[PDB]
Amino acid sequence: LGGPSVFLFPPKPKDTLMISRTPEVTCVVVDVSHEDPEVQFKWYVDGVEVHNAKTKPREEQFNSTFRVVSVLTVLHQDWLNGKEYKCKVSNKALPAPIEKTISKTKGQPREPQVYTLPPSREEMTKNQVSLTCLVKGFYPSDIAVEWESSGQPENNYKTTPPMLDSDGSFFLYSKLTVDKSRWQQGNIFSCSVMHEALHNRFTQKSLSL
Amino acid sequence: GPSVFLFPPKPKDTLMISRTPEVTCVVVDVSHEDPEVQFKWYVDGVEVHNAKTKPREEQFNSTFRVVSVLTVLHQDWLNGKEYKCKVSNKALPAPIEKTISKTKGQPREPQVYTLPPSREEMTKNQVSLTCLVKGFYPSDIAVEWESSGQPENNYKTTPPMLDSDGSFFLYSKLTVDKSRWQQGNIFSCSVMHEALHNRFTQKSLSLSP
Ligand SMILES: *[C@@H]1O[C@H](CO)[C@@H](O[C@@H]2O[C@H](CO)[C@@H](O[C@@H]3O[C@H](CO)[C@@H](O)[C@H](O)[C@@H]3O)[C@H](O)[C@H]2NC(C)=O)[C@H](O)[C@H]1NC(C)=O
Ligand SMILES: *[C@@H]1O[C@H](CO)[C@@H](O[C@@H]2O[C@H](CO)[C@@H](O[C@@H]3O[C@H](CO)[C@@H](O)[C@H](O)[C@@H]3O)[C@H](O)[C@H]2NC(C)=O)[C@H](O)[C@H]1NC(C)=O
Repeated sequence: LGGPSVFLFPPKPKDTLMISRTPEVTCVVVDVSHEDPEVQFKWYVDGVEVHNAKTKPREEQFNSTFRVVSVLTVLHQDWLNGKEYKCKVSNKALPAPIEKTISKTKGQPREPQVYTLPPSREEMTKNQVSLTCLVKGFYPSDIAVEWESSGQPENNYKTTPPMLDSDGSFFLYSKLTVDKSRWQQGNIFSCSVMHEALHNRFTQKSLSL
Repeated sequence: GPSVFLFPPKPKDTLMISRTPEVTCVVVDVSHEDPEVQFKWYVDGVEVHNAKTKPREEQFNSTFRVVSVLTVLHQDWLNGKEYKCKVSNKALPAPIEKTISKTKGQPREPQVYTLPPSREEMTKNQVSLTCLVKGFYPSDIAVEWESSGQPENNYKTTPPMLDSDGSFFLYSKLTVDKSRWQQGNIFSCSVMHEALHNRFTQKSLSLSP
């Protein structure tokens, strides 16, 4: 019955911030038919057509439709400087082509402030205690947070999604749970944050009794 | 054709004596040709007849929204009774049925901890007071920061997040002028939840060497 639908995805945050990763924008076409699987993708960067996108392997979904996907590698600095990426999709089951445009969220970046907070004394009655990392004042909301100890990632932590604050920046908390004895024995735990507005896109704060 | 949504009561409505909780059966995209909607309601399988239909509302897109509300007893909802709405309309080939109840699972009492601002935050104009609320089930909860009985103007509370033990946690961040912390004013984090004694608890935070 219904024709295809198009969704355009930004790079993953870590891909935009890590030297070792390659960020890409992903143009996804769903509900493509078996009678007309062919999809034309045209790509534009700030309105200028580009030709280095690549089509991923066509994929039949469990519901017997085709998913057709084009990916365009982006330069780290291009994405972070706010370039606009446009995908134009044509298919014979569409009456007209579909255009979508994506870019990094607009707004002046702001550096996260990272504060480690020890467990409350009242939590010391429990088997495990909570080590809290408050990350606030950041913009845009794309960010990565990890808790580590002795250079290894901790097994049991959860990070809230960024939440808009009253000044137009974002904040989050990351809660690390550890056995009480590991806190009491004086081990050092570290909260690591990646964000475009940090120096070298990275900072780390440590916490210990 | 029309679509049917069934909403539970507001969390505060379920926990406050002074409030009346209700379940709301919402029918959208009702036509002008056949605005008539029949509602049947059932409580644990047993038809009831004390629901009320809200005033019909034409929406900005020129469709009708038709809503039936059924009042629920505080104890009935917390004891997990199940509420079914059956909807009939000429533009439906078959009636639509929807059931809703308190989320299944044994309740667990929130643990509430207040965490003072980091010393590293003391060069800022304003400091962050943190309320960690963890280990609670189900996720329905309300949180508020106060001082001298009056609610605070500038706090934000994260949505509940599922933790690794199947309970929820959240943080509530209160922002105050540094001078109000430095001068020893007392702030309080108040939490309402079904598994608290009297459905309420309060924890204070202040600078007090
Ligand atoms: C057949 O199966 C595929 C795979 O499950 C379905 O594809 C999915 O289609 C929905 C839209 O109908 C897409 O939802 C979109 O997701 C994005 C990302 O969260 C969101 O931004 C959009 O607002 C929207 O929710 C979903 O991405 C897509 N999943 C995949 C893997 O491509 C397809 O709809 C099914 N077709 C039929 C007729 O059932
Ligand atoms: C015409 O305007 C009305 C009112 O703006 C639109 O009603 C909305 O319809 C959508 C689904 O079509 C409803 O979304 C649902 O919301 C619930 C709770 O947020 C969610 O659980 C569901 O999965 C879904 O997202 C939405 O509740 C409803 N809004 C209101 C005020 O009733 C309607 O869609 C428009 N109809 C047409 C033909 O344009």
